[PDB]
Amino acid sequence: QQPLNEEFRPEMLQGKKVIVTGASKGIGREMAYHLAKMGAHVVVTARSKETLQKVVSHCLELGAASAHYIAGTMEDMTFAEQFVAQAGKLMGGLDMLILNHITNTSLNLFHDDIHHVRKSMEVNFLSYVVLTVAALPMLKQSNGSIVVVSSLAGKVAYPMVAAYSASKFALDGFFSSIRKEYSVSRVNVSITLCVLGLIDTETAMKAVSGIVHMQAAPKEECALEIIKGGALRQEEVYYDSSLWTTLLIRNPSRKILEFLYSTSYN
Amino acid sequence: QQPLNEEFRPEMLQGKKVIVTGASKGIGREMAYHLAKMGAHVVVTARSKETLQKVVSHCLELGAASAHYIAGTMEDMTFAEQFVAQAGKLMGGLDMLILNHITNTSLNLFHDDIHHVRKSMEVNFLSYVVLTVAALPMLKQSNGSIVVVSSLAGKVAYPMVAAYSASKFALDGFFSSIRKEYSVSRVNVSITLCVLGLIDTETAMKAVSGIVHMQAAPKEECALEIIKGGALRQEEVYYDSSLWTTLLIRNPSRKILEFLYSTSYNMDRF
Amino acid sequence: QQPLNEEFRPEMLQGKKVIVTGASKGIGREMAYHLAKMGAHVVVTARSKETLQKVVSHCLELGAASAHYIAGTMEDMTFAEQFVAQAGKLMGGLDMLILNHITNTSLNLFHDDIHHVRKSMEVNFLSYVVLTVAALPMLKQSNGSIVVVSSLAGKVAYPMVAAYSASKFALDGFFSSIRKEYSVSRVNVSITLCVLGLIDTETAMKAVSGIVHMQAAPKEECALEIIKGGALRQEEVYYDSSLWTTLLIRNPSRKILE
Amino acid sequence: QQPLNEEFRPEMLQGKKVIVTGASKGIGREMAYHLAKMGAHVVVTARSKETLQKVVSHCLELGAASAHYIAGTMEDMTFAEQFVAQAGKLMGGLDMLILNHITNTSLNLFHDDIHHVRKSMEVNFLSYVVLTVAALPMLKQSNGSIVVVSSLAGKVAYPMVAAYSASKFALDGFFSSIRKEYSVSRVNVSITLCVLGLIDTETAMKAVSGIVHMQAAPKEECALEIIKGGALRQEEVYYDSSLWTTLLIRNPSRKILEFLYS
Ligand SMILES: NC(=O)C1=CN([C@@H]2O[C@H](COP(=O)(O)OP(=O)(O)OC[C@H]3O[C@@H](n4cnc5c(N)ncnc54)[C@H](OP(=O)(O)O)[C@@H]3O)[C@@H](O)[C@H]2O)C=CC1
Ligand SMILES: NC(=O)C1=CN([C@@H]2O[C@H](COP(=O)(O)OP(=O)(O)OC[C@H]3O[C@@H](n4cnc5c(N)ncnc54)[C@H](OP(=O)(O)O)[C@@H]3O)[C@@H](O)[C@H]2O)C=CC1
Ligand SMILES: NC(=O)C1=CN([C@@H]2O[C@H](COP(=O)(O)OP(=O)(O)OC[C@H]3O[C@@H](n4cnc5c(N)ncnc54)[C@H](OP(=O)(O)O)[C@@H]3O)[C@@H](O)[C@H]2O)C=CC1
Ligand SMILES: NC(=O)C1=CN([C@@H]2O[C@H](COP(=O)(O)OP(=O)(O)OC[C@H]3O[C@@H](n4cnc5c(N)ncnc54)[C@H](OP(=O)(O)O)[C@@H]3O)[C@@H](O)[C@H]2O)C=CC1
Ligand SMILES: O=C(N1CCC(c2cnc[nH]2)CC1)N1CCCc2ccccc21
Ligand SMILES: O=C(N1CCC(c2cnc[nH]2)CC1)N1CCCc2ccccc21
Ligand SMILES: O=C(N1CCC(c2cnc[nH]2)CC1)N1CCCc2ccccc21
Ligand SMILES: O=C(N1CCC(c2cnc[nH]2)CC1)N1CCCc2ccccc21
Repeated sequence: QQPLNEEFRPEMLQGKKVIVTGASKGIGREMAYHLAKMGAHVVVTARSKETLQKVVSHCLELGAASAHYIAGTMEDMTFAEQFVAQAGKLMGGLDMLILNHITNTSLNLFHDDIHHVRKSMEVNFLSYVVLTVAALPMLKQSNGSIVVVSSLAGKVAYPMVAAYSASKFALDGFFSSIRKEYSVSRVNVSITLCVLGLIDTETAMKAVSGIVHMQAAPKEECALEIIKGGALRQEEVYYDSSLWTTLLIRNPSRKILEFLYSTSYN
Repeated sequence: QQPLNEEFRPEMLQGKKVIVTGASKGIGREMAYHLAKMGAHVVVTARSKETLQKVVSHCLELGAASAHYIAGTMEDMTFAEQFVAQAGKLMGGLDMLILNHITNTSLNLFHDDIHHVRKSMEVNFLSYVVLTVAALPMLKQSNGSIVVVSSLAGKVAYPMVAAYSASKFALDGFFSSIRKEYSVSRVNVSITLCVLGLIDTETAMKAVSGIVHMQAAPKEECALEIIKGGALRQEEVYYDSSLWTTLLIRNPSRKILEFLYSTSYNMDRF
Repeated sequence: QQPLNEEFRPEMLQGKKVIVTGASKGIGREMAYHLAKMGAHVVVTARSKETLQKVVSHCLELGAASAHYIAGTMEDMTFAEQFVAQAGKLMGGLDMLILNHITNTSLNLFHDDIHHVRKSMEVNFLSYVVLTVAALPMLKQSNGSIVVVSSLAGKVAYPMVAAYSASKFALDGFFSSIRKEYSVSRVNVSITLCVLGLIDTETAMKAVSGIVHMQAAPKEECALEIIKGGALRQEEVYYDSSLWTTLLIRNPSRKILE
Repeated sequence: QQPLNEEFRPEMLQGKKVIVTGASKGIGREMAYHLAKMGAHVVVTARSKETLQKVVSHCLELGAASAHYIAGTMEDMTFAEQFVAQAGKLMGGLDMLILNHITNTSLNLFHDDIHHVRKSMEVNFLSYVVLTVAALPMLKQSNGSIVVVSSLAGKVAYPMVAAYSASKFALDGFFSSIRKEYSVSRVNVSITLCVLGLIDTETAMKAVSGIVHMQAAPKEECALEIIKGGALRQEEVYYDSSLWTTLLIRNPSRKILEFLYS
């Protein structure tokens, strides 16, 4: 996909119909707040209505054109399928789909917890695919954008996050493949893979305390960069405190192997 | 993990107890056959007893210490877990677990077929975790190996294989992560990820279109390279018809970042 | 340095005062011609004046704002220094200094030939530094550009071209270093390093015939790319017929370290 | 080239005939002392006649098989070629040529110091090619090694060190190209390009005093690591206070293109 070769302006999100999953707290909540100041229409989701309501309250206050919430579990594919239709109904269409939610996880050595491995695949990966299917028709109509929020754990290998790593790796695998398919089918829907480092969210901070020690980037700026990358139709976003990360994490060998062997099949 | 700074010898496998999954045809059958010539104890699986039967008979003719099949679907996690116990009880241990099977896949544009995405994750990824879990106590005992058969599509993106790539990518993320865990937990179980290009299997050959077919590597040499790599406790195995593809498949950047972030944690909790 | 975040328009060169070295044949000549159709002011150089006269006369025909030549050898450091002032006098200033000349080289195993090492260093590197110094005050006034023509042999190691590789490597070491200095000194003169693969020029084609089996990119498209990089104030320009080259050539580790 | 698939042992240098340039002070002096401890024959050179004699007397005390000095400037290409001939006569051959000297450099922005650019190139790079040419016949006879001491400034770009960087970059371009040439023409002479970060030499410590810098690595260990690399026939040696710095130094892309073009 070709990104919009121009500078980001907040006016790009004005009146834009956006979905934010995992938006009751952390990066999701921060993304909804950014989209509210921009005068966008937001539909937010998580399981907890109480925390979701509070987010909506601040969204309307901040100046969202409209702000709504729908609670449910991304463990349930029916909910996922329905939420998109419901969200679409409320905004009267869809421009951007931000897939951000993840199953609750902890830094632990993997032993025998297949239930968790399965849950991670269903919530962190499978549900993103169901949400993409439900939203693709509306996105085609608006020449919209799919925004996939991933991690450095979905580009390189880390211990204590095997089930998580696997789910995030699958997002790259799937989404990077449909991006190639959208190019050939001439489907004008952009796909942004967001590769994030450690962010100062309540959840991350509690999980990493004592176990891991490294700088945690601000969630406010993290969210803006995810929205920026999405609006500019960038294939990939890299966000982290360190700057070796950013530069080293890109894979030119991968892009050759992809391109210099793309035009080698009819 | 730290590998074996020795050259491969066919006797490294003599009398070794190996499970070969998806071994009734293609690369699996070839691995079973190679292990048979090496005089290994072999247990093979697929869903089809008819085809598994032919592989077993040929394995004994080729010189295997022993050869047995157990039929079932890796769609079923109860079969997967039981299969390992039974296989290991039959051989009186396990030194090598070769995870090769996949669900039937073809080249197509993704078309809202969530079922195919879920099946790919269950058969190609989850069944692999179930097998590993089930087999680790035995592999810890013999200071054994886990061999995970992957694809170029499990490292780089390609159209027509979304569901398939997602499962292959998921194998890299999970097994590469657990490998790092085995190093800190001092678990002497090697993990090998095999990155394969186009191989001349009846399945791959029916799937692909055009002159691309003549750029396929032999299944027999491929099966041998996987065995070799696995025996030498190598982290990754690259096998392609092209030398330039094997050079582009490496990721020194990833390996550096993995080493840099290794110092960022205190393991003294688990 | 910060490059121009816009698309290349031939207009960027209209009435711009440009020096092109080694402009009698090959890529240098092709650059003189491109700047001519773009309506630039060109002052060309090489040793052969009869060949240069042809170049100047064709530059005027193509639409140059003005076209002149000053013949000499870049072996003569006095010439190099004086040529810049003379060129700058003829145009009444300088916008772009394109450094393209090289001493004649061949594909040969190294044994003994110190002469060719010293000659390559003086002509392919030392003269470039003398011309830079001499053109610096003019370029600082115009917030101009320095364009350095290098090769793959100046980024990676090849046999048969040791003396030439050494000079090209030196060019990277030199110009990349002072570029950093210009940024910290707020010197708004840009530096463009051009890394070129094999190009179908007469001289290179004879040099590699029956020695190196490789496809050659065209000199016309090559020269244009050099001008674009310079005009767009890019730090580096990569140009070769192979695309495996173009992507692997950048060095994130060097950037991190920098 | 094929590096030695061996573990470095000090015994590898016992009775070897080694040249060390820039051996009156710094890293070069430390390499002489290390080679002395290893029981090697050493021929040292730099301009400082009095200091070189003191180094030689120390080398003899440390256990060198033999130790000699030849004072002169590497600006003089005649001295460079005449130095190898004499060094060869003093030891009765040559097993390793350690090219370590540089002309004196300070951290300064570039203005119009073409004298410093030309001098840096003559001393830091040209005398190295000249020394190489003279030593090659003896090195071909012993299947010997050429050890070229470079810097991080000879791989990446830093301000204040323009003339130095170019000369260091030139060494890489030349020696790496002759390394390909020797590998194909079957010349069993190894070429080690050493890439050093900041080292605690008086010259460098004085040179960076007015700027904020990383921890300087110890000269004694650096010198030994230059010898192990050379002794082991390694193409490149990286030495720095930081592992991070050393991991970032390797260029796997160039290694690939190099292959692609061969
Ligand atoms: N924070 C960091 O350091 C990093 C974060 N990331 C990525 O950023 C994203 C957001 O992470 P972060 O902001 O830290 O996460 P948070 O834990 O702060 O928020 C997660 C959100 O997902 C919701 N959620 C949890 N379980 C479910 C479920 N079963 N169904 C639906 N919604 C659910 C939560 O609400 P509720 O519990 O109410 O359902 C919450 O709104 C993730 O994709 C993560 O992988 C990547 C790298 C680093
Ligand atoms: N051929 C190629 O070009 C490449 C192959 N690979 C990898 O090598 C492996 C084998 O590929 P290849 O030899 O080509 O494949 P084949 O199709 O020849 O073999 C697949 C095997 O898996 C078995 N199988 C199928 N479905 C199931 C199931 N539900 N449960 C258990 N076993 C099952 C099949 O037997 P049955 O139908 O009786 O169950 C058969 O033995 C895979 O991991 C593949 O991804 C990777 C890259 C390229
Ligand atoms: N062609 C290729 O494949 C590649 C070319 N390059 C670079 O492109 C540049 C030009 O190459 P190309 O156009 O191919 O070469 P050409 O030999 O065709 O042109 C070289 C030019 O330099 C002039 N020149 C030669 N010697 C001297 C001298 N002693 N003093 C002054 N001028 C001199 C020549 O004219 P005269 O004899 O009249 O003085 C001629 O104008 C060089 O920097 C080269 O490294 C880089 C990579 C590959
Ligand atoms: N120190 C550091 O941080 C780093 C050092 N290096 C490399 O290590 C090498 C030496 O470093 P270092 O030991 O720090 O430098 P020093 O200044 O301590 O030593 C340089 C040596 O060269 C000699 N020398 C100076 N001028 C001449 C000349 N005209 N002709 C012949 N010999 C001369 C000096 O002795 P005398 O003055 O008596 O002639 C001296 O022994 C160089 O290759 C340098 O690039 C690379 C990276 C970092
Ligand atoms: O994204 C994470 N995680 C994994 C899951 C947890 C989480 C992520 N978002 C909310 N919780 C903790 C941090 N990463 C990626 C960036 C830093 C990190 C360092 C060590 C281990 C894991 C991680
Ligand atoms: O691993 C594969 N596959 C994917 C699925 C098919 C398959 C894999 N195993 C048996 N059949 C064909 C080859 N790869 C690797 C090389 C050939 C190929 C060409 C296009 C897309 C993907 C792939
Ligand atoms: O730049 C060159 N050269 C070296 C000098 C010669 C030359 C350059 N310009 C005129 N003649 C031939 C090409 N290179 C770099 C690009 C390809 C190449 C392949 C094999 C040998 C040398 C070279
Ligand atoms: O080798 C150097 N230099 C350049 C020449 C000087 C020198 C080196 N050895 C003796 N003197 C000072 C430091 N280096 C290498 C270490 C890092 C560095 C960072 C910024 C500038 C220069 C340098």
